[PDB]
Order: sequence, then structure tokens, then C-alpha cells
Amino acid sequence: QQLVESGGGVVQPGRSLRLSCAASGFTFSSYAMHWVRQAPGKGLEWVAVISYDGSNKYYADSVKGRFTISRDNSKNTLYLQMNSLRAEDTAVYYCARHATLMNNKDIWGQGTLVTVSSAS
Amino acid sequence: GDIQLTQSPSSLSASVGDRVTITCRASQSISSYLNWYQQKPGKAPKLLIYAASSLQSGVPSRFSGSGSGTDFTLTISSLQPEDFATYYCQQSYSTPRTFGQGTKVEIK
Amino acid sequence: QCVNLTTRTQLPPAYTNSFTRGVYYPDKVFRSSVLHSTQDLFLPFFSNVTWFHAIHVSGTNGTKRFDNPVLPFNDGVYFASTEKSNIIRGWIFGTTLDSKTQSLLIVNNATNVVIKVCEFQFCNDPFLGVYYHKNNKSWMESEFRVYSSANNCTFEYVSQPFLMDLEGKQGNFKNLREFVFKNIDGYFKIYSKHTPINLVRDLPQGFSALEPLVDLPIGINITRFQTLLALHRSYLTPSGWTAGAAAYYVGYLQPRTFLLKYNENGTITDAVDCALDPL
Amino acid sequence: EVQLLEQSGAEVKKPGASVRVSCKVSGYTLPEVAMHWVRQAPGKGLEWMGGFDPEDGETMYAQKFQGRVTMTEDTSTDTAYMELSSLRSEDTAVYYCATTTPFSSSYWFDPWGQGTLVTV
Amino acid sequence: RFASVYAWNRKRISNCVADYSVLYNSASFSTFKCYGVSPTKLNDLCFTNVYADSFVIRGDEVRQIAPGQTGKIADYNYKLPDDFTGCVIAWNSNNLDSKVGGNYNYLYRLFRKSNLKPFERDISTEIYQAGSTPCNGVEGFNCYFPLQSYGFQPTNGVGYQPYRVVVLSFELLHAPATVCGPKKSTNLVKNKCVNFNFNGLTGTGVLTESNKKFLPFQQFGRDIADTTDAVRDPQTLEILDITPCSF
Amino acid sequence: SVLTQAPSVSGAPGQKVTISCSGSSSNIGNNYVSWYQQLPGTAPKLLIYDNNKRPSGIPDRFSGSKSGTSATLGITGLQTGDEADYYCGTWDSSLSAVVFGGGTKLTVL
Amino acid sequence: IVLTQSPFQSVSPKEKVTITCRASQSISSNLHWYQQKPDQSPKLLIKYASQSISGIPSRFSGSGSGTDFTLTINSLEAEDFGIYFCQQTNFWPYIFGQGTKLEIL
Ligand SMILES: *[C@@H]1O[C@H](CO)[C@@H](O[C@@H]2O[C@H](CO)[C@@H](O)[C@H](O)[C@H]2NC(C)=O)[C@H](O)[C@H]1NC(C)=O
Repeated sequence: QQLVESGGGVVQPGRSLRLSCAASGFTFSSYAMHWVRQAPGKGLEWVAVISYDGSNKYYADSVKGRFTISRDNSKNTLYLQMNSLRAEDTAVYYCARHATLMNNKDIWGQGTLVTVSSAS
Repeated sequence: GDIQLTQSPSSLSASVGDRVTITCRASQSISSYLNWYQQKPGKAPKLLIYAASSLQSGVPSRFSGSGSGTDFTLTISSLQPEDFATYYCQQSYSTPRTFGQGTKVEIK
Repeated sequence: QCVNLTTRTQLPPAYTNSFTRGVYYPDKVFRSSVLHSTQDLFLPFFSNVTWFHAIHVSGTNGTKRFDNPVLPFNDGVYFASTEKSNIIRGWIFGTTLDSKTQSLLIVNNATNVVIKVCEFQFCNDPFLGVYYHKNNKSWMESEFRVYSSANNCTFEYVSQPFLMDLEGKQGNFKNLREFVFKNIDGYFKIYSKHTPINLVRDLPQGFSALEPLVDLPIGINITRFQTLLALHRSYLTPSGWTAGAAAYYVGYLQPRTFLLKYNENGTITDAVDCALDPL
Repeated sequence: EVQLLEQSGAEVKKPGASVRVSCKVSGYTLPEVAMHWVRQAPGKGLEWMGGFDPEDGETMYAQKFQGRVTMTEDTSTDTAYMELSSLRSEDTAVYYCATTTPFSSSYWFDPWGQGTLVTV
Repeated sequence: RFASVYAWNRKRISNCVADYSVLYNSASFSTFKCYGVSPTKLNDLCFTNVYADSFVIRGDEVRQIAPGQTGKIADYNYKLPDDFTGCVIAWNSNNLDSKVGGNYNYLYRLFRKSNLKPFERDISTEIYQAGSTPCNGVEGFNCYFPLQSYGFQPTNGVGYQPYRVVVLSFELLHAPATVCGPKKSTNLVKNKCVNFNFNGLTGTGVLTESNKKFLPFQQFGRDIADTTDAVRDPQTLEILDITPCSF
Repeated sequence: SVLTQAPSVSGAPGQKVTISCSGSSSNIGNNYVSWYQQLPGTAPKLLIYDNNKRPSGIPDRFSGSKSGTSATLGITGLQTGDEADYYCGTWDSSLSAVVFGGGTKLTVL
Repeated sequence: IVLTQSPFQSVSPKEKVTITCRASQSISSNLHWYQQKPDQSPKLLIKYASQSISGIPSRFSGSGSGTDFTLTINSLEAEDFGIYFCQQTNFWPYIFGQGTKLEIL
């Protein structure tokens, strides 16, 4: 039913910041989950998947920074660590789901700002 | 390579009661894997059509999904002030998924 | 969990003689005003009964001693204690009293006694730990201290509390409770008798008749058993354990032919141990 | 007899933040004994805070500071979180975990958390 | 609450009473088919081991859960063997399961890589791959997500409306239990000389309530002659004295 | 805070001198008093509880008294390591809370 | 699930004559209605109490609210009337009501 996100903030470039997003209402477990990016004034750009029902991780090669994705299935939560930062990734992120002709499960988090800058 | 999307027009300033056809052509043919999202600034995206053939539950009949294969489009009818919003198309054919650049329907 | 008290010295076990003891109805069939002879596990009359103090207090402040050791079940087990205050909530029966062996656990912490037959990994010293709930002015005792975990539980049961103390007696009664535990052909029977006793410790001359509350098919032989003590934490005074003093008597049933005298009521009264005397 | 486990430990919070204080125990279980809190400012004295009430069974809150700080309890993990909010210039102080007896008719703070310093 | 069909909960009806007399009286089940023998005859017979499967499906979907029946709900949600002696109980649950705006809590496995075996559930939600290319548990072209959200509405037709279904499977095993229901047992006759069979023991005697306070747990009585002293009914805890017919 | 005790006091070593705390009937009058000790940057230690009870590990040299609204903390057998601040406290029903005095930092001369 | 719709009928023909399915307190949206002829295997007329099956002249409609259902035979003549039975399908024993022996002037 509901998705909550870890806190965004201002991080210096080159660093790492683990992204937590917990589910509620129905589990993460039976589904997949995604991350997308929205820069201000920019379109929604897909980032990376998670696939718990086997195990597989796909990343966008457009932003191929080894942003690693794993999960806390028993907390219905999902972790993507912001690795190899660069300033144009300063944006808001969303926890996502795609209706793949079968489901209607597209549920979106509230959105938190990751900021990549040396100036706090 | 990647699958390119082509969302046209990328904006359309509109009026009350229109019937806007927001087109989202795909460079690589997609059999039925397309979705439409309605989003507003500071708001989470809301799915309007799933598979571009069946309306999402909780979505008004005026929003409609049309087109197949290479060309896909969104049909909006009985446009209302609440209805005006930024609309993004969506592939789910391959990996990577890309979304359209958005179409802001806005009051003339 | 698994708190262990060894203190300093276990001490020699006390010894006592019971003139009449371990009298129970061997046969379910009701008999009135008749004399019958049956051979079954029984406590022999006029025989020494070992006395063990679960908690021993020396003639000085504090100095509480954990003197209760694991006791072999043997052919049969008999438990006798005045127990005006109930600290013996339950008795643990296990072949090894360890995990991978079906262990019988009784808890009187709940209003109705709960009997469990699950494998329990008992700690070297197993006793219930009581913590103040802080809600509803109530104290809760945990069997987690007694055993680390429960697994492969063949069976479980719920029964009326085996130990009941009305209280207000203020002596002259002692709320004495007698329990008989025996396992035959994989069947375990628990017998409860409440007898008012004028004597503070020595067992009374009068015969006591024990009736089995329920018959349970445990299906596993028991060769060892130990008492359980409910102990509450003690705070600063100008973790606390072994609060109060507990003394219990254990008598081992030996198969014997026992003459049974049946009253018009049908309750067993007089009992005779056949090999005890030529008469 | 019983020594309280370390509470917050080392916490740094620049202005524009708020901090929970989680005080655990050892040798007891959490809800057999009541916790308490006292403000101690370096070079200054004691200001009592938080606390549980033996009477009425409520968890007290110092009236002066009431509503700014809250407390929750996890009985099994012995974690009692003291969340102070809305940082102020003189708000920063060393906070000592405190505890009174469950039997009631008691006031003495008993064992101590050893002291942790919040930052504003 | 009842578990979803894709992962149905299984509860074994062993060491538990078997009573369908209340079920006949309630008459609240949309479909209550019975197999092998007449419904009264199975109700009376004691069952050594029974198996209960709990799941929620549409009224049309219930047909897929039937012996030797091939359907979307029969090929990947769950399967019943062609020879089934068990009775299947289905009742309309539209009043409780369905909610305004639709009910999406329950899920059904529309497809799966292979046909599911009878008395089996799929604990894996990995995407099925119809295409040769491997989806590998993530959405892909030529494959679809196997689970599809259920849609339950009060306005929808009775077949569309949700049904809670429990499947009972009857099996014979050595392992016994303490009590039983009707017991396929002729009614006891008392105050007349009669031949009575109890727990494999046949005796002929007049039957009367026992004046002696015989204990309830024992089913039989012991005498010095070794003739049975008293008997207890297998349907109810009543103690009956045994007196041989006058000679 | 709401109670009365001086910032500091001094005395020669090995001597006998106490410290008192002046409350009211609303605080000390109906309530029991406690006393606490802290060394610089350390853990404040319970000294005496209830005006008559000494915690485990306290030298017996310490006593206490409550006269009306006045409560004295008996301090005897001064040591070189006894220099620290002592805090009075008692239960308050006024604000229905726990109260303390400002503290008195002893000095062993 | 007992039904007690309509003992019988006695009315001039050609009129809008109603037969009133008296359902039990338990309600069932689904139902059926069948036409019986003397010593003739009857046939279901009203399917689901609202839908028409193929082959029925529209003389008799089925309109009902909740548990109650009425099979208003509109403009019935002396050619059609026989017995008309109600059927209930929700409750396990799919009971049949007393039924209406339609008769007319
Ligand atoms: C159950 O266990 C007890 C205790 O081990 C067995 O009693 C032993 O029996 C043997 C053979 O008669 C004796 O040599 C031992 O001295 C007995 N020990 C005790 C403590 O009495 C008992 O035989 C076992 N019963 C079964 C059926 O295995």
C-alpha cells in the first residue's frame, strides 16, 4: 500500500550513500521493485531493478556507477547504495513498480533528494 | 543498443473539454508493453493505462490507451482543470526501461 | 537466561521415615467394603525417605544455598512437600533432560496448569525466573530460564492446576500436597492429594489416598527428573535469586503387592506392604 | 549488582536536527524496572527529565520540557528511546540514564548510564 | 481470513473431529459435492487421516480445482487427482471478501513454466519464460508475471464473486486418535438383554447405568473372573454396568 | 533549581563537617530525600537514600537527617578523595516530578 | 432457503399478473424459473431472474429486488398458462418453492 524512503541529503562527490525503502500493506517479497530518478525539470529516468523471485540485478548503462541493489525482504525494504557519485545525479529518487500487462501494482514512494556537491 | 522513445508533442497548452492525442512512438516495435503515467510537481506518478489496451483501476474512462507496435498514443477526452497534468509514456519491453520526456498539458 | 547457582556446598541430604506413604488406587474399577490385593509400583511402608532442601538457609542473614540436584526417576517417583507457598510450579521429566529427548514440563505460572511434551535443552541449573510485569500489579515467571528452546514436540495438554493453596491456615495445616509420578508402558499418570498436617515437617501417621487427574501417553521412558523453583529478582536493600526457603521429600516407588482396604465410600484407607513384615 | 548498558554513546547533531536516546540494560529485563532521565549541563547542575511514574503507571514527562521529548520502550530488546526535538542554544547537555525501583515508594536514581552528551 | 490460491495453507484434519452433520444443517455452501459414498455414510465412518486445503477463488475458478480437471487455476494454482474420494466444500464469500473499490488482496497464478503436480503449491514467484530467452525472475518480452491480482466486487456476477473453498481428502492409516463423531455405530439399547460390541470386545448382557463410581477414562471393566465389569460408550462419556441376562 | 544549597564549601582533611539542603513542605516535607556524588566529568553516584539508608559500597561514615523542611547530609571522616559536588533531591508533588538543588562542590583543604 | 411464492392463479387473462417469490430470510441474487405443463417435463423460463435464454416469448418478465422476485406474466392468454415453479441456487440443497398453478378465466 505504501512506500517509505531513507533520508536524502547533501553528499560530496565520489562517496556512497545507502538508500533504504520499506514497503507496507503488501510485501516487497512476491514482486520486483525499481528505482527511478527525477532531476528538476527533467524527465523520469529509470535507474535499476531488483528481482527477488530469483536473484538478479540490472542497472542502467546510461548511469552505470555500480549503484548496488539488494534487499531486506523480511522488513519489506530495499537497499541501493549510491556509489561513484557525480553532481548531475543530484535529483529526487522514487521506489517504483511497473504494471507488466498482468498486475496493477505501480506504487511510488514519497521521493527524497540525493544531492551530489562539495558545498553543503 | 537501447530502445529509443519518441514522445510527441513534448508539451501542449490546452483548454477545457479538449480531446488531446499525446503520441509516444517507439523506435523498436513493442507488441503490447507500454504504460502511461500522470504526474504533477511534488506528486508521485499515477498509472493511467496498463498495456496501453486496458485502463488502470481508479482511472476515469475519459483517459484511454490507443496504438500498437511501433506507434503508441494516449487519448484524453472531456479535459478538466484537475485533469491538466504532465504525462510520461513508458516501455517495459526490454531492459533498460526508458520513459518519455513528458508532456505537460496546461491551461491556455 | 540459563542462570546457574552452585553456591558452595550441596550438604548431606536430610533423612526421614514415613510410617504410611505412597497409597494410591491401582485399579480404576470402583470397589466398596471389600479387600483386594494388587501388585504395582508403591512406596514401601516404614521405609527411609530422602529429604532434599531446594533452598537451604543457614542460621545467619542470607546464605541461601541451591541444594537441589538432578534425581534419577528409578522405577517410580514420589513427591511430598508442605509447600504452603507454591514455589514448585512444575517438575521436569526427561531421559537425558536435554534437547533431542522428549521432555515433560509442567508450569503452574498460568491459572490452569499447562503440560508440555517437547524436547527442551535444559541448562545445568534450571529454575523459573520471575520479573515484575509493571502492568496490572502482576509478576510473570518465564520457563525460558529453565530451557533454551523447544523442538520436535510430540504433544501438549491443558489441565486444572495440580498445586492449589487456599491459604489463611496460618499453620496447623501447612497446605501439604502429595504427588505420585509413574511411567508404565509409555503411559504417565499424575496423582494429587491435599492433606492438612499438624506437624511442621514430619509426614503424618494417617494414610493418604492419591487419585490420577489424567493419564498421558508420553511414549518415552524417563530415567531422570528435577524440581522447578520460581524465583523473583531482589532490588537494592540497606540479580536476586533463591528468594525464600524450599524443602521437598522424594520417595522412589518399588513394585510390591499391596493389600487394599475399601471403605463403604470406596476410598482406600488401610494399606499393607507384603514383604515389610511376616504378619 | 546490575550495571546499565551504554545508552546513546557518542552522538553529534548540528543545529536543525533531533536525536533519540536508546538506553539498554543488562542483568535485568526492561519492564521490571522504571527508567528516568536528567539534564546535566557541564559546569551546571541537575535538571530531571522524562521518567516513569510508579503511581498511575504512566511514563512521566517533565512539565517544563513536556511535549518536546518523548519516550518509547521495546521490552524484549531493552531499548528505551528518548527523542528530544527542536534544538535550542542552551538545550545541549550531558544526559544520564537513570532508574527507580518497581516496588514504588522510591525516588533515588539507582544505577546510571555513565553519561552521553547531545549536540545542538 | 483464508490463504490465497497460489500459496494455499494446508491444515491436516488428524486427531480432530469429522462432523458434516452441522454442515448439512447450515446449508450455506454454494457447492458441496461428495465422492465415493453417500454423505450420511461418510459422516458416520471414522476417518483415520483427512487433509484440508484452504484457498480463495472465483465461483467459475472453483471448477479448475476438481478431480482430473484442466484449467488456469488447475494447471498452476493447484491440482486434484483424477481418482478423489474426498468431499469438496465451496461457499460464496462475496459479503466478507469483496470490498468497495474492488478486492486485490488475493492473487492467482495465471501461468507457470510447468504444469503443477496434484496436492502441490508454487512457493516461487519467479517470472515464467514462454520465450526461449530467459526472463530470470524479472519482467521481459515473450514472458508475463505469473501472479495476477484478483478483482472482487459486490456488483460483479456470482461466478466473479469470491468463494472460500476448503478441500477434504480422505486417507486410511494405522495411526489412531482418541474420539470420533457418529462412528458408523448402531444406537445402544438399555434395560433389555442385548449383545453389545465395544472396542473389539463382544459380550451379551442387560445394560444399565453403573451404580459404582467407575472412572470415566477406562473404556472397559476388570473382574476376578476376568469377565468385563463395565463398558463406556464410544460416542459419549457414559458408564454402563454389565449384568449378564438372567439364567 | 527550586531548592537551596550553596555552590561550594571547604574544610580541612580528616575533619567532620556536613552539608544541608533547605526545601519546603511541598517537596521535602512529605517526601524522602536522596543525595548524589559526581567527580569531574564522571557518573553521579547515589550517596544516601531515604535519609537513613546507604547504598551498597558506601562508607558507613555517611549519615543523614530530616528536620522539617531541612535535610542535612552527614559527612564525616573527610578524605583527600572526597572533593566533589553533592546534590540533594526529593520527590515533588508540586509540578509532580523530580527536583534537585544547584549542587554544592565540597573542597577538602 | 424455503420458498413460498404463489399458491395458484385465478384472474382474467391478458393482464399483467404477478407471482411473488417469497424467499427465506437468507438472500440470494441468483434464481431460476421453470414452466411446467400437465405430465410434461418442465423447462426453465427465467435464467438468473433477469436474463432471457433463447426461445422464450417475452410475455413473462422476471423483476425482483433483493431476496424477493416477481415473475410478472404480462398479457398472458389461455394458450400458455400451466404450473410455474421457482428455483433457488445459492443454498446447498437447491430447494424448489410450492410453485404457482396458473389458472385463468
Ligand atoms: C526405563 O528406564 C529405567 C531406568 O534406566 C529402567 O530401569 C532399569 O532397568 C534395568 C533392567 O531391569 C535395571 O538393571 C536398572 O537398575 C534400572 N534402573 C533404574 C533406575 O531403576 C527401565 O527398565 C526402563 N524401561 C524400559 C521399558 O526401557
